[PDB]
Amino acid sequence: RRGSFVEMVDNLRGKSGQGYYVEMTVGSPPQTLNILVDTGSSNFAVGAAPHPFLHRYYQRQLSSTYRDLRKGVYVPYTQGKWEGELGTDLVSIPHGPNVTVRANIAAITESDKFFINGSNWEGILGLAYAEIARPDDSLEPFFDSLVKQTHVPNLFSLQLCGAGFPLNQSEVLASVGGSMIIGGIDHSLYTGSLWYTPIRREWYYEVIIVRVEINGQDLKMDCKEYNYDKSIVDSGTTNLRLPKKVFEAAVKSIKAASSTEKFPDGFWLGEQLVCWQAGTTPWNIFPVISLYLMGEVTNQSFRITILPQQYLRPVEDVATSQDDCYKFAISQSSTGTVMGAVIMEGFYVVFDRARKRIGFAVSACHVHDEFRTAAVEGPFVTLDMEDCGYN
Amino acid sequence: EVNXAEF
Repeated sequence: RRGSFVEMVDNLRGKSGQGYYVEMTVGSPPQTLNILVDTGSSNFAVGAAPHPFLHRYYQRQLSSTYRDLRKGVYVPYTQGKWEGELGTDLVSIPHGPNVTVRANIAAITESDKFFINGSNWEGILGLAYAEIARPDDSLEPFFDSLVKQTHVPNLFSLQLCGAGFPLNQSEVLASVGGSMIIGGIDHSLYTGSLWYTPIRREWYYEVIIVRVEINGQDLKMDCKEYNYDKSIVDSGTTNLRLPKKVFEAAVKSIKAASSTEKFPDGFWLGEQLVCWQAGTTPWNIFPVISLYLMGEVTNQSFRITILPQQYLRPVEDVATSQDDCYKFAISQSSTGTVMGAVIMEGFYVVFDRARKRIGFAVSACHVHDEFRTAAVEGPFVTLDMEDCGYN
Repeated sequence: EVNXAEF
């Protein structure tokens, strides 16, 4: 029932479309920067030179504790990329554990489609493993340094909180967007039980999906297709991204379930918004979506179920009218499944690195209505789940 | 939209 990490509760701001960020300080004296929380990468980097979208940036010449690694680094993401210079410096998380650590920092000097206008963040915190760090795995990720240099338990958990309606930059600034609990699990952030799935391999936070349902109906594909090439949990990706074949089958089924209303192809491709008169969004015509994940017990699985309140992303109207509008936050992928922010907004997610597993529980801040709620349920007797993993 | 390390 009780929440025991109050200092870190509500330490995030942001929204699915622009990322969730936590305040951090780098250097001596401390330079404050807003840093996006990215479980899909492993490099800690911060803008280190002016940019149209940055209000502030890291000034190495003003930090007495700055150490130059004299080495360049380049990091490309599914969308966006940056070029930077490596070094180390002291880092702290004001609303985080009360420790300061020396960590690797890539000072971003050039970038393309990386920073977002009005996002309010100026850096990125890649929380995944060394295996995918650039230039290579010799560059210790921030979380690893943190755990090696302190007594912080080797675990962190994320409660990303979507508002369910749009927020402009000033509202994002003044609102709580969630929590990143470093070193533990805060029980006030979820309801029900935590169910855990194994981390298949420590590079991205990779998991195995063994079954997919749309309003209880089995998509009925070879489960290998669901993880075709990999399935990862990524706080830095807006959408639920699915391998091309799974995306097409899912969209067909979601269109069939919501067919009482018809939407332009642009809507299903994630490109155009759809609007309804204030308060009339027809939540009940859209289906719930269930992802079944391999359990920790042999032949056991559990499922996490989200609502259209999670996969329909609120966006501001073209004329900022009083209509309630959204974009379809499910899109195709050529690099496997990505359980992005719209999935994470339904749940409290525990990245239990020490025990190589990821925990899911219904979030205390997930958006829902009076008829349905997100769910995490189990167990289900499931067979040959490792066959679902792609090699 | 954000789509954060390559592929």
